[PDB]
Amino acid sequence: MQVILLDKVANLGSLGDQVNVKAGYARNFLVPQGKAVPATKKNIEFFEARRAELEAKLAEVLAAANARAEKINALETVTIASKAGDEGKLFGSIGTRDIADAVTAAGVEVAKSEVRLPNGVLRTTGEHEVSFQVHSEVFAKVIVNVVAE
Amino acid sequence: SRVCQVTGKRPVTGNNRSHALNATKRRFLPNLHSHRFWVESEKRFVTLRVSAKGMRVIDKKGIDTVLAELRARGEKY
Amino acid sequence: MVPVVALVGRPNVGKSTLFNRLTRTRDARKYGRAEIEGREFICIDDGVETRMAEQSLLAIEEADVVLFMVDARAGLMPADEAIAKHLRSREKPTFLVANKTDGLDPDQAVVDFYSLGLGEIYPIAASHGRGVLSLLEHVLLPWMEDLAPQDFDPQSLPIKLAIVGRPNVGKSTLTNRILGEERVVVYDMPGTTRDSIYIPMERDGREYVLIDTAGVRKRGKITDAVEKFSVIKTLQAIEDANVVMLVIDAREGISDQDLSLLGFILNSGRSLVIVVNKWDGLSQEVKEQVKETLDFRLGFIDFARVHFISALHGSGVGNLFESVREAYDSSTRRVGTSMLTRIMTMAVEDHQPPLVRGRRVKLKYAHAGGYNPPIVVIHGNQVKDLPDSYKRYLMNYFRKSLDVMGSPIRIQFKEGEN
Amino acid sequence: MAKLTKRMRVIREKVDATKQYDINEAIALLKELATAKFVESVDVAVNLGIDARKSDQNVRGATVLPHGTGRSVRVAVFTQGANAEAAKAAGAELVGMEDLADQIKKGEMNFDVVIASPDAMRVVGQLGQVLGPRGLMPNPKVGTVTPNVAEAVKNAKAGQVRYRNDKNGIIHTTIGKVDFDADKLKENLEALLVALKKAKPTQAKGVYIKKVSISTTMGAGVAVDQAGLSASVN
RNA sequence: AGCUUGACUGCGAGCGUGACGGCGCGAGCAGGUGCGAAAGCAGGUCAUAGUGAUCCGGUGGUUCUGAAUGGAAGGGCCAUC
RNA sequence: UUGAGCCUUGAUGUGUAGGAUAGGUGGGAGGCUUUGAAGUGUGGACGCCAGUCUGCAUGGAGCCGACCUUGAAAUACCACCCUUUAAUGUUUGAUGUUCUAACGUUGACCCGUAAUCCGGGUUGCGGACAGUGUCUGGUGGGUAGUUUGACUGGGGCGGUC
RNA sequence: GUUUAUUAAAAACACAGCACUGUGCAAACACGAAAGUGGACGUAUACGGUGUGACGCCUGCCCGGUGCCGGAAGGUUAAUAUCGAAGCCCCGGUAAACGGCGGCCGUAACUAUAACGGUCCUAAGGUAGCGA
Repeated sequence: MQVILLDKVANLGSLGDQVNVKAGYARNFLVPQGKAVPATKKNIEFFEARRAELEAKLAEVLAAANARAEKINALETVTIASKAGDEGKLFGSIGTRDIADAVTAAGVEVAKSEVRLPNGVLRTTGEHEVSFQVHSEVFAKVIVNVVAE
Repeated sequence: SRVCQVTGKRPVTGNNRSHALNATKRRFLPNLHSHRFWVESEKRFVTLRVSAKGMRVIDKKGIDTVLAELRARGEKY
Repeated sequence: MVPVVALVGRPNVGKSTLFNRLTRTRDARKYGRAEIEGREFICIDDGVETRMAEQSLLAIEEADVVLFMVDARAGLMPADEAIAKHLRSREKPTFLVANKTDGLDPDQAVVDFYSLGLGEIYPIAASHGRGVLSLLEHVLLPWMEDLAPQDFDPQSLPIKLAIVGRPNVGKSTLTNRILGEERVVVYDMPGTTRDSIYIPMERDGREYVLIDTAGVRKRGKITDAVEKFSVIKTLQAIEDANVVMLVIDAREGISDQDLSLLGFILNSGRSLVIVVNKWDGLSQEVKEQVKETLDFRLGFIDFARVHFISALHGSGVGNLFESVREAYDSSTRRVGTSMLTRIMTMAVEDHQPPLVRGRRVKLKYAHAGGYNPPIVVIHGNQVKDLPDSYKRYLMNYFRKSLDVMGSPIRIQFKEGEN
Repeated sequence: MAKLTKRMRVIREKVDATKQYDINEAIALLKELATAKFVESVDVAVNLGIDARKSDQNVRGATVLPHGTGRSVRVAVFTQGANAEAAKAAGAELVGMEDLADQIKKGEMNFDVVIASPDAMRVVGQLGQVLGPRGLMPNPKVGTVTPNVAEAVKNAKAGQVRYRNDKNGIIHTTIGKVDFDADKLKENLEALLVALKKAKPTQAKGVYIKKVSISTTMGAGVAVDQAGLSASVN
């Protein structure tokens, strides 16, 4: 169908780009995910007025989502923000494994290719130490301090 | 079944046909598939069996408008 | 070396009609000549088929004089003008004629025509009778100044062969190979039959035919508006044979029409040699032994001989040439009342001539009614006193006791004794 | 070979994409546009369909038209057994079989337009071998392979429009010069436009007129506010 | 053997011969022609065989038809495949 | 990653003649194309390259063809679209790879329910596939309706119409 | 062994054994428009199909390597009217090829048949079964 995006920026289409799209991408990815809202010559008018608010006020702690996204598409340097990516560097214990929650791409992951650790990892500040496996049953490690602002 | 629940479907009467123009009959199934629609207005999926003309139709009018009906068509939501 | 009228006048139309009316000689077949008085000369015959342009181009350069043709209702036509120009540049003389001239006495000739980069257009006849006389006289005069080229043993004729098969396979291509091994095209048409038909041609004196209707790689001058006319040709292919070759494919062969086609072949009474062409691309476990087995069981006692060629490789090429000769010897075998009588006695003694209505019959000699497709006529008891089956049994016996890698042999029965 | 198709892109981007122009405005434009150095040609480029028939498509000739003016040409009326004897009564021009016969076979010619019956026509306007003109030449077809002679002389005396190329189903007809006046030109178009509708009875598509376009040279051309269509003859 | 193109055209008293489909002969008139010095002869072939309804569609011509109304299609007609 | 639909550049056309290399010019031998214009690769009839070879890399001649011949054509100024061929704009479809989000999940568990059914949820695995709906080509005695004359010294046989 | 109840008991049908093929589980396949079900609570020494008919005894011939055979299209060998077709690779086809399964010659004692080689073909080579 067609939508006006709600998305700040998206790899094609950005920042209240009203465009038509594939039906199979649009209804099951651009919506329902908040990255678009349907377009109609009714909707566009509503939306045009709305987006001076919505694609600004919502879209301002969302800068994080585009950045952190790389880190979870690879799962080499598994990095998400729990509160961060919009507050400076990714810091505190907060982030991935301290609640054992990190977003996956499709449940096929390299972020639980072994489990072994006694209280997880992360415990520095102003940077955040992830464990970056070197095997699948030994945890000799190569820990990094990546951020994804 | 084999019905859209919207557009209104069921297989409907046919025949093989030949330039011979022989006599036999066969019906004809529409293109329906049960597709997992996202209600959003209770933010769940209420997977309905739907046509593929209809799939379009649902889209153009929007989720809770097909789902406005069903209730108004007196039938399983 | 030798002249040829060489009709042209655009790719098709009544162009052919005129050649038949100028010829009369069949079975010389194609190339092929039009006779006038003493002297006979050949005849030769947008967006058109690439193959058809190649043959036509091939024809006119060897051509020795040319004839460019227009219709009554035809006049103007720039394409014609291009063909006419090509002919001038390459340099051979051309005369401009016009088909079934009509009009309403000579008028519009010569007036359009002077622009044709040619002058005087003679109007013809073909469905009347005056208008042929001038053309034949014109050609005659230079040609009169000149005077250019114009039991019976198995070798008394050169071996006659056809290449029949499906209305799918590119048989015409296989035909090009058989004639070739020279790596050259050959299906350049000339005209010499009554009407628009078809090539049997000879190389090495011996005749090859190309046949059926489309897929054959029949894309010719056109003449079979429906599925029918082509068949009129294949029946010609029967007339001319003492050998027929069946091309079948390994991937569209033995179709319903095709198995009927083999059944037909049996009627056709001419030697069967079985070819499988475009067989280098088939799968390593062949489909196809079984395909041979189903035909085998029908069953064709001959000599087979299976060929697995391609017209786009050639493998089978020698083995095909060979097989036909062997088949012809057996078929054409010097026969003779003596042999036949002697083997026959064994057969009847062994398995029993049929009895009819408590009266036992009587056989008493066989002789050969001809050999080329071998026929025998055996004088015994009445026609119905044998079933066709016993006839065949006694026939099959002869087919067995003296080799016949050739054609099916024929048996007859006459009555006089009862 | 081809460096860049840039000089032609910018130019076609100005005045073609079916920018329909007043017929007269077009002509006003036509003399120059891109630096073409002198006043040029007025053309109509008419696109006709098919192969296997022509009525006035790829004509190595000239046909009579409503509004014949533009040029007047030399004319001799050859009167031999035909609609010639009607021409003898008519007495317009010069009518005579055997004196004009001589004049044809003399060694020299100048009577371009042969209105003709049988013998004369073959000589003048067609001949040569690899024929073709100095830039213009005596032409053959003038519709006297559709002989009439008397009425023909009236039409003939007046003049006539020549057009020629080769074999394409699209029939080009050069309308005139720009040393002919704008409104007389329009009339030339209209005349050819009425004729063409007339033309072709032999079904292969029931509207045979596509683009009436008007053009000159140097990537300069336009479309007509198309007015050839089927409705009767307009 | 010269010369021609009547294997013309539009009609047709009147006949024979077929159940019917129908098939054959036929002068003359009319119009136009052709040849012949002129009379006159020319309506395909010495006569007797050399082919088939009806459909439905193709070709060319015609205003005949033509559904609000004009055109336009298809159909009829005439000729021919 | 890679085919091709279209777009506009490319330049020209073997017989004596014709310089060769003559597709197709309204009109037809000014346009002051101002600049001191050119002979040097694609092109081109055809490789018959030559040379004439290109609005196609030199500055050297008034602004300049540096006017025609001659054949059918060919030289002031040029025009009308093709065959052909690029360069460029593209337009679109293939393959290649990876993904996940439809979709599949006869994996595992939680749950309505101290139910091998099912449903929902979680997770694991598959994945734009697969499969199916339409349309559509090939095959198909398995299934289906029927077709296979007549004359006739019995018929069939034959031969025949 | 089984069987044409209400004509026909067999040589028919069956059958182990054997042989062949197809099928990797959501199985092939089979029924059932499908859902489902059977196949199978099983799991390629099986499962399904098909086919032959105990048992014993009559020898059942692998194309890949490399070679061979016919053939053309090529390769390779030629003249160097270049192109290079004939013989051979290759393409197909080829194991009565090397190597396990014949003769003929010498040789396991009436020479002759011969395990080895030669010879027909780049065939093992009457060893099995069976002898005037």
